[PDB]
Amino acid sequence: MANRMILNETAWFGRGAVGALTDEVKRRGYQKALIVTDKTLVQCGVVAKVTDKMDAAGLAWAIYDGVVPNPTITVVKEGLGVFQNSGADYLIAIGGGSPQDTCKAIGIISNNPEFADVRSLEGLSPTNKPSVPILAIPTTAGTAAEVTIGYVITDEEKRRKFVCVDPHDIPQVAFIDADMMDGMPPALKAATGVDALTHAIEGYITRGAWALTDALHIKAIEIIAGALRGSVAGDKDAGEEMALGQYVAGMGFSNVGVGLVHGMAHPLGAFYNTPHGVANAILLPHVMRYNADFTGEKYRDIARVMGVKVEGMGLEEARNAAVEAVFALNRDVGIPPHLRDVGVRKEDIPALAQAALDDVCTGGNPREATLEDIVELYHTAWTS
Amino acid sequence: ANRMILNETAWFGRGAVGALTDEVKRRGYQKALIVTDKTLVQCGVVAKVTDKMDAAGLAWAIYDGVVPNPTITVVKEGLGVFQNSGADYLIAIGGGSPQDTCKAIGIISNNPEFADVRSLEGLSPTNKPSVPILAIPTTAGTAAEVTIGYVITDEEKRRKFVCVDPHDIPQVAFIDADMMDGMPPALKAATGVDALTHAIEGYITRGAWALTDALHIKAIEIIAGALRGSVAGDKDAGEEMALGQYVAGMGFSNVGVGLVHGMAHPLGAFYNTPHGVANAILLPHVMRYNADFTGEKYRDIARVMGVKVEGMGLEEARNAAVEAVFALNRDVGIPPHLRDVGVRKEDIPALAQAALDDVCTGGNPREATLEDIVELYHTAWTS
Ligand SMILES: Nc1ncnc2c1ncn2[C@@H]1O[C@H](COP(=O)(O)OP(=O)(O)OC[C@H]2O[C@@H](O)[C@H](O)[C@@H]2O)[C@@H](O)[C@H]1O
Ligand SMILES: Nc1ncnc2c1ncn2[C@@H]1O[C@H](COP(=O)(O)OP(=O)(O)OC[C@H]2O[C@@H](O)[C@H](O)[C@@H]2O)[C@@H](O)[C@H]1O
Ligand SMILES: COc1ccc(CC(N)=O)cc1OC
Ligand SMILES: COc1ccc(CC(N)=O)cc1OC
Ligand SMILES: [Fe+3]
Ligand SMILES: [Fe+3]
Repeated sequence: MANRMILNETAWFGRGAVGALTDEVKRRGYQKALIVTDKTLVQCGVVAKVTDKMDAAGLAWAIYDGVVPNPTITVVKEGLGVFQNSGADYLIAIGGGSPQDTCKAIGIISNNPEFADVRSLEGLSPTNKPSVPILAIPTTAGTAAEVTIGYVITDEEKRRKFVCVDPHDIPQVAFIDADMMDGMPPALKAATGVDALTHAIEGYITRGAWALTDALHIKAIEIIAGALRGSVAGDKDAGEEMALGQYVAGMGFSNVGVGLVHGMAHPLGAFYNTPHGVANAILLPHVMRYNADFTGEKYRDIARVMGVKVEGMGLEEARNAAVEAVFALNRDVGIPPHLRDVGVRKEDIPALAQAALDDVCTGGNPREATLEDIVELYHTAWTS
Repeated sequence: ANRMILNETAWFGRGAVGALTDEVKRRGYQKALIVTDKTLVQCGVVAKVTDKMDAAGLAWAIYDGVVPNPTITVVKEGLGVFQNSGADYLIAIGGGSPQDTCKAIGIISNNPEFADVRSLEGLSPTNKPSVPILAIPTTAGTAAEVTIGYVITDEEKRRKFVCVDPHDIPQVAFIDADMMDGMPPALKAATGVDALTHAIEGYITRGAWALTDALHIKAIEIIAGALRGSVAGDKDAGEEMALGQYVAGMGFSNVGVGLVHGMAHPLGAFYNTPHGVANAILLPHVMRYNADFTGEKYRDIARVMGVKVEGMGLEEARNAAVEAVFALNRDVGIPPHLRDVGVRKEDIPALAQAALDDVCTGGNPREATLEDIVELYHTAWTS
């Protein structure tokens, strides 16, 4: 009956926020960092924005940049290997979900060595010790990996993404700095932006929802719906709004759950390596329609903060307005409307529906999802 | 760039103290010193926690010497008990007074150079985190469980001083209306308007930004909605108040308050006035004073406080916001004038000077002069 909230003890918000990291490291007396990132962020000079400030304050660092989209067991093991031979006593996550989730796995397994197979971390990880201290710097807007107690690792052998949930993995400090995010191509702003929206909407209507998370989620929907078109077009101010809104969504959904969008999205990541945000975006409006009659008054709120005039609308009419508002936003930021558009195969749907039913996220969905329900949703989402 | 310090872990709702035994075992702590006051031992509130700790086999000693507006003496005495207790962590059970006493003890224990206590004033230059604190509020009230601030009374200099330190943040908060139900109506009323003050002052403070604005406006809405119900003794309203007071804490701790708290602290020092009653009497008068320096923010306050602001000009809505606060104060049975609770006309000059010097006053959106604070005390005083 009582509800738990895990949050960052310390976080810095706004352009220039990464400038606070050298001070926070010195006040905690940490000796050497392993920075967990990917190739693109080294090559575009984003990592250098941090390693330059660390050089100027005389703080030692090694780099692991082997992280691929939808990080694998292989990538976790390889990164853990580098951390142990680096002599580091803390971690700095620089990137979107992929590096930040890779970083959490490494930080957990280092101080809980019985999980070295990594796949045994799935579900409520029964870890005894806190993670290696993590300092988190997101470069997408965003997975909110910096504030959530969750991370998603791809099992190549079993061809599935598995969710690990553990209060021990919470970063010590987050640095939410739109300066780190500006380099996102439009399509990445669009995808990660609707991933943030999905978190906010799924979180708002999830079974575990209560007053505090409702307050956070509805605020994040308002910020994201307001700013995402601006940000994809390349507006400085909208990009900062998105940086905050994606985080506020994290503060909610981490603590209560999401639903069938994330459940149906994870198999698409496993099977095709589909960007998490694109899969969520295509699925979100179809799953909202499916969930509609099981969400009380909450679609009125979604539609209103998304710019629709809901006064004088009936409950069912407002529920349609909320779904149409999400279709419209997807059209406007250039996310295709059908799963076949991103190479999902008609024949896989049975195996996809089964993976979706078994995914941790699906138990939070407000309408109780059957195998045949998920099959029909994939089909409706696949073509017209 | 703006910083947010929050609880890493907190539990919300009736029964939330049921999670403590689990949280202590997962952190491997051996023995607690519970910091509380006599009333909370006598009303069986402390026993609700020590019973659950007995059943899980977790050791505890108790310090119950905390008085309202905790003193340097009380901090020193409590620190003495903690060192001779063999405890390795702290459990705060009470409102601001025990929770603030507990933070001082936890800080000074691991930063022994502050044993005089009064050297903690301002941004405490502490090197080491506090002794781990687990916080259980029994008032709907100070948000001591989530803020990086604590207020200690200096008897010798006759002033309350604010200590601000990220090292004092509790590890876990337990926000449990079950622990709060035993508040007499007048205590629910006072601590409830202290929460409102935090929310309103925090909303309009100089350091305010989007995230704290979002928290504060939600807390104003919850408190304005629930406080009448809670004081009358409604179970559900008491839980709403328990959440709303906390959400206010998540904001103001990180950005600041203003001239209400600045003017309230001297009234605590001079007369031992309950913090919530002083804030309540002052709040509407300081809002009127601040009105012309708060942009559009009083529209928002008035709207979430149940006023229809759509047809209203800016100045008309600013008045509606102030009248909404007067009405709520009247309704929960708070005396409406400072003279009613024994504030003396002759002290106002010394009161105004203490207010000008208080840390809280630098956050106020309108820059306050000595003469301004003098005039505010006078207008707040009249029978
Ligand atoms: N600022 C940036 N500028 C340009 N490219 C960037 C930037 N930040 C990241 N990228 C690139 O975007 C691509 C996607 O990066 P991810 O980290 O995979 O993206 P994100 O959506 O943040 O994370 C998805 C991952 O997180 C999990 O929640 C989810 O299930 C999935 O595993 C990569 O090529 C990465 O290098
Ligand atoms: N649940 C309760 N049931 C009964 N009595 C209670 C309860 N909670 C508190 N009390 C009693 O109410 C009185 C006031 O307690 P405080 O802790 O002083 O109340 P609060 O308003 O929470 O604390 C204010 C303090 O915090 C600082 O911010 C402020 O400067 C001031 O020192 C005391 O006698 C205390 O025992
Ligand atoms: C169960 O809640 C979660 C579901 C999915 C994720 C990964 C993500 N960012 O989408 C994290 C979670 O938090 C515990
Ligand atoms: C300067 O900020 C503060 C002003 C007042 C207090 C005490 C209170 N809660 O009434 C705490 C503060 O810091 C968190
Ligand atoms: Fe996601
Ligand atoms: Fe206060």
